[PDB]
Amino acid sequence: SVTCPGGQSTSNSQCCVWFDVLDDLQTNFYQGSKCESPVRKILRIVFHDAIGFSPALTAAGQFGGGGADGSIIAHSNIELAFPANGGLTDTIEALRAVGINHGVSFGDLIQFATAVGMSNCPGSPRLEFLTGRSNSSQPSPPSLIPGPGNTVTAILDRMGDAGFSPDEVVDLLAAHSLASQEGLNSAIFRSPLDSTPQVFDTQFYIETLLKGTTQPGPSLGFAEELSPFPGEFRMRSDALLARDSRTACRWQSMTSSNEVMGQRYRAAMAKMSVLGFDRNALTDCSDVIPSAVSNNAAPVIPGGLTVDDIEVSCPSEPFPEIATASGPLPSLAPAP
Ligand code: HEM
Ligand SMILES: *[C@@H]1O[C@H](CO)[C@@H](O[C@@H]2O[C@H](CO)[C@@H](O)[C@H](O)[C@H]2NC(C)=O)[C@H](O)[C@H]1NC(C)=O
Ligand SMILES: *[C@H]1O[C@H](CO)[C@@H](O)[C@H](O)[C@@H]1O
Ligand SMILES: [C-]#N
Ligand SMILES: [Ca+2]
Ligand SMILES: [Ca+2]
Repeated sequence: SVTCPGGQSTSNSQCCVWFDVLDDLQTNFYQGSKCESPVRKILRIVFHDAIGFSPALTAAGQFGGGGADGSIIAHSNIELAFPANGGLTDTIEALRAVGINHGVSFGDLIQFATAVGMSNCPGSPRLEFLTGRSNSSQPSPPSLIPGPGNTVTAILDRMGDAGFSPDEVVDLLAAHSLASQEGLNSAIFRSPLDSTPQVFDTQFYIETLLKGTTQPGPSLGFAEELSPFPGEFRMRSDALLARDSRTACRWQSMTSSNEVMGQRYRAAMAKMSVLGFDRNALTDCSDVIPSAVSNNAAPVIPGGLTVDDIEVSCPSEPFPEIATASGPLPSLAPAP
C-alpha cells in the first residue's frame, strides 16, 4: 500500500531504497540485466559471506562468525586471503561502491544482488529478499568455507555445523547450474560446470553423474576430476557428492524436475540468507525482485550419451526417464 517516489507499489517503505539499488545493479553490475560472470561471482560471495558462521566455535568459547553480515566486504582485507575467496576482489569492490552510494548494509546488499542476479537467469525461482541486517560485522574466522578437495564427510560436517542437512547441501549446489571455474585450472578459463551455465536447470545434476571420460585441459588443476565432454570442468567435491550414499538420492531426485529443484534451492537460500540473524526482525521486500524469464527447455542427457553412461548412485530409486540427444559429444564454450 506503500507507493514509493518511483511509483512502484510495495509492502513497506523500507523497500523503496531497493528500487534504486535494483536499477543501478541491472544497468551497471549486471551490464543490462544479463546472466554472466557477475551473477556467478555474486553467488560465490553470498555463500562465502553466510557460511562464516560456526556454532561449534561459539560452543568452544570463540567468535564463530556473524553469518550473512557483509563481513566479506567490510573485512575483505582479511577474508579475501582465504583459500576459497580468490577471484572475488573485483566483484567485492563493485559491491562496496554500490552499498556506500545507496546507503544499504553490505549484508543486505549481497543478498539483494543474489536475488536480482538470479532473476536474470532463465529458469530461476524468485528468491526471497529481506532487509534490515545490521551493517556491523567482525571478520569471519578462517577455515569455514568448504573446499573442492575436501571429503564428503568434511563438507557435510562443516555445512552441518552452519545449520544445513545433507539434503540442503545438495539443494544449495543447484547454484553450480550457473557456474564455471577460473582459479582451479588456468588453461581453461571459465570452463562451465554444466552445459547450460546461463540457464538455472537440472543439467548440473545430470552431467556430474555421467562417467568421467574427458580431460578438458592439457593438465589438471586443483581438485579437478575427469569430465564427460570437452569444455566441461568437474571438481572433485561435486563428483563425490553425486556418488556418496549420503547425498546421492537427493542428487538423483534433482535431475528430472526444474520446478522441484527451484523450490528446494529457494528454501535453502532463504535459510542461508539469515545465518546470524532473526528473519522475524527483518522486513520482507521480496516484491522488489521480479520473476525471471521462464526456461522452456527439457532436461537432457547431452551428446548421444545414454542412461548407461550415468553412474546411478541412489541404490533404491530408478534413474528418471530423461531425454537423450544426438551425438557427437558437445564441446562447451567458456561461460560468458
Ligand atoms: C558445497 C560445497 C561447495 C564447494 C566445495 C564449491 C566449490 C567451488 C569452486 C572450487 C568453484 C570454482 C571457483 C573458481 O575457480 O573460479 C566454484 C564455483 C562456483 N560456485 Fe561453488 N562450491 C560449493 C557450493 C556452492 C554454493 C552453496 C554456492 C552458492 C549458492 C556456490 C556457487 C558457485 C558458483 C555460482 C560458481 C561459479 C563461479 C564462476 O562461474 O565464476 N557453490 N564452487
Ligand atoms: C558499512 O560499514 C562499512 C565499514 O565501516 C562502511 O564502509 C566505509 O564507508 C566509508 C564511508 O563511505 C568509506 O569511505 C570506506 O571506504 C568504507 N570502508 C570499507 C571497508 O568498505 C560503510 O559506509 C557502511 N555502510 C553504511 C550504510 O553505513
Ligand atoms: C571444444 O570447443 C570449445 C569451444 O567452442 C572449447 O571451449 C573446448 O575447450 C573444446 O575445445
Ligand atoms: C563455491 N564456492
Ligand atoms: Ca560473513
Ligand atoms: Ca545450467
